[PDB]
Amino acid sequence: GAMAPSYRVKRMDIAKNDEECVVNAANPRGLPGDGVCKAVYKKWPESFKNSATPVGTAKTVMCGTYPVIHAVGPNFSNYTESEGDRELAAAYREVAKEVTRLGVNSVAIPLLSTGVYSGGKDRLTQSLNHLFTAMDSTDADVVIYCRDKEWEKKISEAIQMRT
Ligand SMILES: [Cl-]
Ligand SMILES: [Cl-]
Ligand SMILES: [Cl-]
Repeated sequence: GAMAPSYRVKRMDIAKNDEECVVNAANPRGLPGDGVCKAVYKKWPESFKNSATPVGTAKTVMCGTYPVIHAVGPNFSNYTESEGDRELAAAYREVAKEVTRLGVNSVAIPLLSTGVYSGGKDRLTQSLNHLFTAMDSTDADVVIYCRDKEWEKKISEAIQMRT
């Protein structure tokens, strides 16, 4: 575990993270996809061997010795708000299990279902709170990666609120 487990946020490409493992915002079919998923595919293409997994689950594939945790959030274009919320919560609980099993002291994580899977809605608070519910009982240093300057401020404020 980390000596004093923390949350941090950085506004940069998760493919250039400084953590002991990465969470991919994956699609269920293990396809190269777009956004975070395409950057992850470019950086760790070996990690996409048998990475396909259902919505609401996470599957880890090693790139050399570096673990890539493929976490499949719901596409809110297809799910009801209620079912989508349940699957989004589940994907993050499966991430917490994998981070614990791997014995890492740190993990880089994007906000699941906040991009092309958002169904056109702002889900920063919804996705971040599900992230907190899952990861609060783990002792890894969590580093959240985002690309928008306003999101970086909003994520930083939500972290500091609990401190
Ligand atoms: Cl960058
Ligand atoms: Cl997304
Ligand atoms: Cl963002």
